[PDB]
Amino acid sequence: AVVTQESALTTSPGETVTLTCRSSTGAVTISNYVNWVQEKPDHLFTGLIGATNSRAPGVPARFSGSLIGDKAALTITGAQTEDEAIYFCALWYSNHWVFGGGTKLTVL
Amino acid sequence: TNLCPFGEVFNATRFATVYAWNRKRISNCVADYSVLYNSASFSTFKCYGVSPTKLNDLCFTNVYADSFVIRGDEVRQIAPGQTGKIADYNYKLPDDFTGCVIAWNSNNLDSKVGGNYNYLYRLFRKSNLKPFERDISTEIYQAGSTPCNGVEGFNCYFPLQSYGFQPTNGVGYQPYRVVVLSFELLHAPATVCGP
Amino acid sequence: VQLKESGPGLVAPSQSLSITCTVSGLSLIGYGVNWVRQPPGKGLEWLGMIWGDGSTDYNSTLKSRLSISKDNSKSQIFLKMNSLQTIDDARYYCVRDDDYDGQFAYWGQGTLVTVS
Ligand SMILES: *[C@@H]1O[C@H](CO)[C@@H](O[C@@H]2O[C@H](CO)[C@@H](O[C@@H]3O[C@H](CO)[C@@H](O)[C@H](O[C@H]4O[C@H](CO)[C@@H](O)[C@H](O)[C@@H]4O)[C@@H]3O)[C@H](O)[C@H]2NC(C)=O)[C@H](O)[C@H]1NC(C)=O
Repeated sequence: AVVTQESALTTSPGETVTLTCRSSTGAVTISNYVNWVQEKPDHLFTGLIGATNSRAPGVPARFSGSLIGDKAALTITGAQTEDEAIYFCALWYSNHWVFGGGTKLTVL
Repeated sequence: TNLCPFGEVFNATRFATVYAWNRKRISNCVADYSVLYNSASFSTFKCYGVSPTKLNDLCFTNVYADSFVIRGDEVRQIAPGQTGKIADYNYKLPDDFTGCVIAWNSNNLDSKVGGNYNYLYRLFRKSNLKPFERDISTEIYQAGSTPCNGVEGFNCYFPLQSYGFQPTNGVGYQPYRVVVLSFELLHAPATVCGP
Repeated sequence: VQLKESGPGLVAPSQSLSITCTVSGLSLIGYGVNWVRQPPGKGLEWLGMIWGDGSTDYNSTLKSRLSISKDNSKSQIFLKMNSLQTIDDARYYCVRDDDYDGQFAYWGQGTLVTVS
């Protein structure tokens, strides 16, 4: 399986940005169980969303994900100066988890 | 001998959804848990307080039967004093709970090719859930500062999501049929007794 | 919740590899553990998987070499590799899941393994 993400997006604080995760094996369904993780400097990782919408109680409410068409997407509302990271989408295809190429996010 | 209708519980044609769990009243009958324990057809069999070995010679007043089907990894969230999405938004157990929880794998019954959009579960709740409380409301949950006005949109999410059951899922992401029994003794004379 | 692992660092080619991942202030019980590695200058790379009940699900092209085991009492997760290749150098993580239908939630600091 091959999954692809956007290389990088430019963002200013205040507005909303949508980050998608596209699979080349077909249209993403609920059964794919897309999860999202976060990259921080010094190689720090953190998970955000499971089951494509199951937000954790400690994760800030600005992070929300859903399915739009044939691609799973993650929505950030009101980006902050602390939201620069790299985001990876993990899909359940065949019998092995598949990671994405990563999406670097920059805040102005 | 009027045996308790346990067979229609374990072997029912269909079970209840996670958020809407069905409650059955058991009374004026005789049960036999030795067969249930020695069947060994259940993947999960653990509980506290009463023991399965000595459960036969015990008399109670009312027995409650509950049905719901969840994924494999969620079975540990049906333990006393546990916190999770299920234990917070769908089904909460009291700390002083007594009874036993039964779980067995059910891939061969609820998994369909292409997905099973039949089972659902509660996604968000405004507050926590009282023990032994059931919620059926489908009102749009609000996680912001703007009224939802009954229409889906930004910061306005459906409180229910459908599972994606499929025979190609993993071990812990497979349907699990779970039934939990509640035993209560009151000031009324005991009616449910052993053989 | 904190996760710590110890790695040899430098191993000769065609030699065994053993990485142990420890858990602090928590219990394995019915929680899955995933092993994910990342070569320098590249993206992530899935390795394997162990479930709460002991079942395992490995990478297709590495099932011949990989082997995952864990101990509930001592609260550790083991990863074993054989016949290492020069390309098989990366940062190795052990990843845990929480109780909100979200996998890949708790990660480790990451151990660095080089083969030469
Ligand atoms: C199971 O283990 C195997 C063994 O490593 C693992 O296979 C690896 O998959 C990655 C992901 O594709 C491979 O990395 C590729 O390497 C080639 C060079 O051989 C590159 O050209 C590729 O880059 C393309 O894609 C990038 C985006 O990801 C683009 O930015 C770039 O411009 C190229 O278009 C790519 O990085 C790696 O080579 C293999 N390893 C081997 C030995 O073949 C597999 O992924 C593991 N299983 C799972 C589920 O991950």
